[PDB]
Amino acid sequence: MSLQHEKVTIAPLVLLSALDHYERTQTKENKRCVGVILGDANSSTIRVTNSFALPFEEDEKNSDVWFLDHNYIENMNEMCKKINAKEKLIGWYHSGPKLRASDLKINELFKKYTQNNPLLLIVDVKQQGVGLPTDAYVAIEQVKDDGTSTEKTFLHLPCTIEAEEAEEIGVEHLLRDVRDQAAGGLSIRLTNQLKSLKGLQSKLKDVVEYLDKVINKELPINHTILGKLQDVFNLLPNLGTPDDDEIDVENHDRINISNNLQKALTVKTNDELMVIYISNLVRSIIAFDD
Amino acid sequence: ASDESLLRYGGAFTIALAYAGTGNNSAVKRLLHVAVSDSNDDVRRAAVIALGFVLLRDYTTVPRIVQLLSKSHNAHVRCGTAFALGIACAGKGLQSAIDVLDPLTKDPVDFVRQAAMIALSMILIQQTEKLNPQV
Amino acid sequence: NDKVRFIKDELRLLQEPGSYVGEVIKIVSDKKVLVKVQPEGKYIVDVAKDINVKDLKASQRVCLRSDSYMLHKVLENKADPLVSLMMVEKVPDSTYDMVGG
Amino acid sequence: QLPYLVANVVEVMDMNEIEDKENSESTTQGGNVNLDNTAVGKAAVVKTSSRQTVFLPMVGLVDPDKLKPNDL
Amino acid sequence: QEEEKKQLEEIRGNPLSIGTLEEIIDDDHAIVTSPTMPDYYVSILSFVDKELLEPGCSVLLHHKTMSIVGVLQDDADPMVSVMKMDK
Amino acid sequence: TGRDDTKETVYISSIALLKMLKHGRAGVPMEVMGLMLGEFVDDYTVNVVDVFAMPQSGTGVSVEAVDDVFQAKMMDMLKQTGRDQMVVGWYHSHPGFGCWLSSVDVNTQKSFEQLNSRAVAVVVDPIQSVKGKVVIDAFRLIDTGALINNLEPRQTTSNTGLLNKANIQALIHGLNRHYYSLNIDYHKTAKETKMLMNLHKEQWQSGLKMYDYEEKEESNLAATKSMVKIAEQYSKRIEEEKELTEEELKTRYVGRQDPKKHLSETADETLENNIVSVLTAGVNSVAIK
Amino acid sequence: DKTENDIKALQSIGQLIGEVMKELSEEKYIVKASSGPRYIVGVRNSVDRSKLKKGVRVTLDITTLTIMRILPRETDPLVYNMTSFEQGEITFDGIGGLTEQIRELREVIELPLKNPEIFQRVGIKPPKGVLLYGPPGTGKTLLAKAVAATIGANFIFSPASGIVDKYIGESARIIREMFAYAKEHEPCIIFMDEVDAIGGRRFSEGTSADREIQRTLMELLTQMDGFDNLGQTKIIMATNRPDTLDPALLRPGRLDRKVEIP
Amino acid sequence: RHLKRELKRAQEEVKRIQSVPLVIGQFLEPIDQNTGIVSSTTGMSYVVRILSTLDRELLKPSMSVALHRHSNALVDILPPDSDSSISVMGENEKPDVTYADVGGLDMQKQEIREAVELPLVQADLYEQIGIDPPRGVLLYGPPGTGKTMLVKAVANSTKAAFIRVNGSEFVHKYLGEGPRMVRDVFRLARENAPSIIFIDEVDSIATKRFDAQT
Amino acid sequence: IIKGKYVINLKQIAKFV
Amino acid sequence: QVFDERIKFANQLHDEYLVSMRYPEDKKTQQNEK
Amino acid sequence: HHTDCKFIRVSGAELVQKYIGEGSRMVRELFVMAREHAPSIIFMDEIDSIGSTRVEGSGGGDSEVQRTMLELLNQLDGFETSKNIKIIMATNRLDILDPAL
Ligand SMILES: Nc1ncnc2c1ncn2[C@@H]1O[C@H](COP(=O)(O)OP(=O)(O)OP(=O)(O)O)[C@@H](O)[C@H]1O
Ligand SMILES: Nc1ncnc2c1ncn2[C@@H]1O[C@H](COP(=O)(O)OP(=O)(O)OP(=O)(O)O)[C@@H](O)[C@H]1O
Ligand SMILES: [Mg+2]
Ligand SMILES: [Mg+2]
Repeated sequence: MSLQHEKVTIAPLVLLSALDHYERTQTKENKRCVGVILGDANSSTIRVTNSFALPFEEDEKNSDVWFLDHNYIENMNEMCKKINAKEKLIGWYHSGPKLRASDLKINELFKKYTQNNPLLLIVDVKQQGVGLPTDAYVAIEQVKDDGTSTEKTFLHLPCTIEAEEAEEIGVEHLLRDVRDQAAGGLSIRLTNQLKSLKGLQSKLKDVVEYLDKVINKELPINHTILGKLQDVFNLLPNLGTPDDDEIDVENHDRINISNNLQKALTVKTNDELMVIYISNLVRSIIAFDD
Repeated sequence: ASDESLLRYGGAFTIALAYAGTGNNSAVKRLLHVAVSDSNDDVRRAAVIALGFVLLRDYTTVPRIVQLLSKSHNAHVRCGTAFALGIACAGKGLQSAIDVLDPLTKDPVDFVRQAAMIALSMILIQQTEKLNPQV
Repeated sequence: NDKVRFIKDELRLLQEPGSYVGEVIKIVSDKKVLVKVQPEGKYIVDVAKDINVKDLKASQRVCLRSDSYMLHKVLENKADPLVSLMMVEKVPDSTYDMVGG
Repeated sequence: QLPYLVANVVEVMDMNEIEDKENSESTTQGGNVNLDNTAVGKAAVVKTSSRQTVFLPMVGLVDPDKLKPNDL
Repeated sequence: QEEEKKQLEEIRGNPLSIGTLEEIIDDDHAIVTSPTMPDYYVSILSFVDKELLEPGCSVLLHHKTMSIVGVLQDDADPMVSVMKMDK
Repeated sequence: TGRDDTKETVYISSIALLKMLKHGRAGVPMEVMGLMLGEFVDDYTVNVVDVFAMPQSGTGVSVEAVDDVFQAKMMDMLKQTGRDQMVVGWYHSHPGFGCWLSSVDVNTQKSFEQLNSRAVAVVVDPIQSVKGKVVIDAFRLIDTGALINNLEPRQTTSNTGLLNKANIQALIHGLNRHYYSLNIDYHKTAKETKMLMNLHKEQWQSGLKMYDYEEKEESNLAATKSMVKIAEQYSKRIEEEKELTEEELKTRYVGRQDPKKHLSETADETLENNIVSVLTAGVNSVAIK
Repeated sequence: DKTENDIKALQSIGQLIGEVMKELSEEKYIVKASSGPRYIVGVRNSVDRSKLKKGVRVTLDITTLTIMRILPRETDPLVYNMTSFEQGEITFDGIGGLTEQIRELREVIELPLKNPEIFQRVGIKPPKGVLLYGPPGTGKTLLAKAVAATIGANFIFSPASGIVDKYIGESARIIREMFAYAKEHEPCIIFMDEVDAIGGRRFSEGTSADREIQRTLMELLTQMDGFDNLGQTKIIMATNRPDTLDPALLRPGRLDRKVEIP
Repeated sequence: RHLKRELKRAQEEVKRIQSVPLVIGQFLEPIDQNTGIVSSTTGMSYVVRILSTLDRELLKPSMSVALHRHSNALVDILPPDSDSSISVMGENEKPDVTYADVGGLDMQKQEIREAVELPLVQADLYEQIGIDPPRGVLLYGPPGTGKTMLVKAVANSTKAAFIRVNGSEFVHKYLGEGPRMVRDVFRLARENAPSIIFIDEVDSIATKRFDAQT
Repeated sequence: IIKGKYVINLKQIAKFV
Repeated sequence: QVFDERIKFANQLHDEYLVSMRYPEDKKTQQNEK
Repeated sequence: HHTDCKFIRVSGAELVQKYIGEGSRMVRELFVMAREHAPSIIFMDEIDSIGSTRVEGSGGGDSEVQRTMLELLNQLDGFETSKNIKIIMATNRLDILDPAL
């Protein structure tokens, strides 16, 4: 098993396919579609190219009770080679809104067939998230230095996408939106600028109330989270630094370029002002002549 | 509100008939905005045709309003323009109405040609050549 | 509107299926033309509406549209064989002032 | 089975056997742990009678000992 | 003229792809080598008179599967220009 | 009356489209193929819900390279997952050539037409789908006899369609002598839209994230210099621009590309670029501390 | 598994080799493919820009035309027959009586090879170039097999006329690429063997063949002397009569010592 | 505002056509501002559309140019720097010869600074005198003399750009390989003006007899 | 002739089984 | 502050270009000269 | 310049030829290019130093081609009415021409 990971890259196909398979098992209300996840690994970047359904039953009475049809998984993999002989198990997807604690026991079963720690890719079917509608975890077993026993736990990794160029234009072809969450002109990136700041608000809210929850409702004092929080402050500026004074000098510089650029545009349009007057001036004569 | 093009395509005409023959700015505003702003070609085409129906009564204002739309070189927009002028000036013809159709018989796209030819004959139904030299 | 909608018309122009440059060796008055295609072989092939065999003639470069090598238009520039001789040689003209004396 | 081009082998050059955490390639790539990033195994460049050359990860049924650097 | 040319153009192009007649075979076929470098073992439609064409003739091959559509008599070389008169 | 055949439009679900592209490009230039699972409802809608790939061969497409043994196993895999419906045809990918059926492909198609008459063949060009257009066209065999009787007009009855011919050359030969091509529409849901449009996790990380300010100074330097050269060129032009005939001025005093226009494009890009960048600096500096 | 390995290779596709001809921007490169024509291509992130230099072999994709990886230098199929020539090897003294010529040969070849440094004191241009000529049957070549074996340095070797092609300047490229290979290789001995028709003069009242001679000859002159001057790769030239050769192949300062073996 | 966002999508469309892959041709001559003739380096001539607001000042002279690989159209241009035969050797590398390691040929030493050294420092010297500057320099002689060496001496000495090509780097290998590489070396020199071109030998290129039989 | 396929040279120069 | 003022002056000059330029254009469509 | 002729400088060369590639078939076609681009001057300047055995061969191999030119010329005053294509020949001395010229 690879115990080295960094990122998860996801093909667009994977997400869409799990939503299709979800409605065709007709799953909802704690019955959640679970299929196998196919792709490349032994790589720090988990590259997920495809996904398929397995025959799976989820009991809603107990989620620690589940059905997985193990025999099917071997047969399906032989047909995966027929398509392309470089797709293997690298985990399993969940279709639910969020992480279950029965998902740790499920993850055990796919270890048997993987040369990499098994991936949990939550494909939402309500399409939440302010980035991608996918969350990503990989199960890691580690000692915890907080005085608590060895856990197997799902630790978060970033989500990214790797899309084939051939496929990507199909996304553009399908999509008739002119894009307001991706770069464009000034106004488009002006939305992108406000959108990012409003994203920071939402993310900043959740930390504050997690900290409240720890010392009154008694959620674990998790040192690893709070350590990254200490580094947020140390990497945070302080007023009266000559670096943040240099920002003032650097503001002057780019604004002045805008100031001259603005003048340049004003000149050019005043050439067209005079042109049109010369066009009206000739067309007085033509009218008068008729 | 429907994300379905076919439901929006009928929506244009639902305005056309609710507000038929009264020149209401609200009815007309929704149609003009959908027409320019949408990416589903059926819906846009429908919306312009709706304009002629709302403004049956004030048929004089129509060529000034819909000259804007014919200018756009999108095929379906142009096609919907043609019928709306057809509809508005059918009973009484206007010179300006006819002109906006004339470079639409010289557009190479044939869907635009079909509409424009029908529209012109809709305006000029039993009009003679000593009554309109363009006949 | 004019600025944005010529671009849409121009995509067709950019997504042409190829051309070629040919030169007309001769016509044949069957309403077809013998074209020695410049990189390629010889093909006798159909004319368009734009041109006709009495407006087509020997030693006139043509444009071909690679849908079947359909003769499209005349090409404004054509080769002159005399310029091959004189250019590759390279020889200016003089007046009688450079013989003076 | 037929048909299939017949070519000559430019060379056998060979990228390292895939058991590494860091690619499998003689010519090492950027990024930390690779195996099937753009790391592929044993390599043969063949030159064709279609007048080009191609770098492939070649079949492992046939050895780099059953490949000479001028074999048909 | 009108009904004869209907079925003349059926088996004619678009490209008419000149060949060089290497050798005839007497079964209504020949081996041509084209100026574009692939050989063809061509048929012969059999209205152009099967044996009226001989090595060194220039042949009209069809845009699809090659049949001798027809045969050109005369192909002006600059080498018989020297002999032939111009005045 | 007999049976009348009429227009259809092949609606390629968003899922189906990505799979054909993925499988087809990856296997190019070797021919790729696979079956289309879907359903026919209506009489104007072929709805392809999913595709899969059948194993590649170095004999490419063949009637016996279809392989029903593999089809049967695959069908049972969908059956156990509750996804089987009806195989609505086959697709195959020509490598870098156009969409047209090969002679061999006609006979591959003739087999599926027996099994279901509404079966299509969908010819894909993957090396041409890296434009801003994806090139895919669809065919469906029509009876040779029907074509003799002039029953190609029959296939366009009861709408004006979006009729257009995207490709000729081999295509229009095969249409004439075999098939009726179909236009292609795409189906997708409102869920699937959101999945497709989303392509970054850095959506909210792109107006707080910034580029190095040395790179910005280099950029302002580059931009201002470029427009300085274009201005000298413009100045040479606008010493006249006052004689009769615009076209004469454009040749003589170069208005080849119009240095007015050229300066406008360049001005506007760097001007817009700087307003975002200053705005990013000022947001972070004030808000964070 | 031996057949499982065959599936994973078969489902992969090939790649097309180029070399980096020229940087255009930083994410776009001009390559000259080995299929021939130059293209403009992009890059995978796995290749670093500063490992992309000009004359470095790259993969491209054959359906996307994008560099995935840097590839080792390409090398001729022909020069792999040439390192498989050293057979016919013999001892240090393997031509009797022409022993005096072996000693004279090693002065030029082996004494600067081990130490170029004894010539620094002396101050001369490093000894490069040898011509051997005699009446056939005196082991000009037998000596070459001895000085390949004894030194144990990288050795090549050339067939007579099997490095003459059917393409003019393709028969130049090959011999160009064995010199490059020989400069990457430590202390390489380069034997040109029985050059008598591949070293002719200007002629060209002959056939078109003599312009193949002439194209291929010009390549030698630039290599010997230009911004390549050899100090560790050595040239030995064997000929059967030394007035078959053009006088830029009889020019010392490309051929410092012209040794006769009688 | 819609027309403005519709501009961004149109320009976007055109950018996909611009982006790689591409093939490299050479621009011959215009016949319009939206039409030109291009020769590909696949050794074929095409009459091709000229994309909007691409150069038409530089484009009209012979110059490298970007063409689409599938569509075959003039979709981008390539500067007169890029698509080199080989880079400059007079501002990157420097020759291994100066005139402190030249001995004799003092008679030719007076002649080489007239031709090489005086037009680099100021080409205007000839013009203000009203004498034409010589064109090309032929160095000739029996092999060994130091002709080649002398080029290196004055190229290291003047310290302006140099180009090391030879006739075996214009040589044919593919179709349209050969004519193109000739054109490429002059366009490089002009951009990085001034510059010195050395083609080491023309004894293979120009031959007093051509068979012209093949 | 390979004893039991053949190696042909096309007139395209391209060699095949 | 100083740069802020200059920009607004430039923008107002655009506005004055807009009201003036297109106003006589309209009149030529209105009058007969075809 | 004054006659309005194309000044075609010929030098007995095969470099200007790259579509016939021998001067013994490039007389008739050379002539016919001059007739098209009439009026014209063929400046056949024989130097008689081309090659290195072709001036002990026949006293100039250029003079061999010149004899072809001049032999045509024996009927050129009547074919379509009146020489336009003057063959202006030139040589270093008139005594180093064979007496058949
Ligand atoms: N000097 C010699 N002593 C022993 N054997 C010799 C000698 N010369 C030649 N032979 C025998 O003849 C064989 C072939 O001769 P070889 O090719 O070495 O001669 P060469 O002098 O280089 O001739 P050429 O000038 O024609 O190439 C040797 O491999 C060897 O068996
Ligand atoms: N006249 C000279 N004085 C001093 N060194 C010289 C002289 N001529 C040539 N050399 C030396 O000879 C070597 C190679 O000279 P190079 O090949 O550059 O030119 P070349 O003599 O014109 O040769 P060729 O005409 O034979 O091709 C150099 O090391 C150079 O210094
Ligand atoms: Mg020997
Ligand atoms: Mg030299």
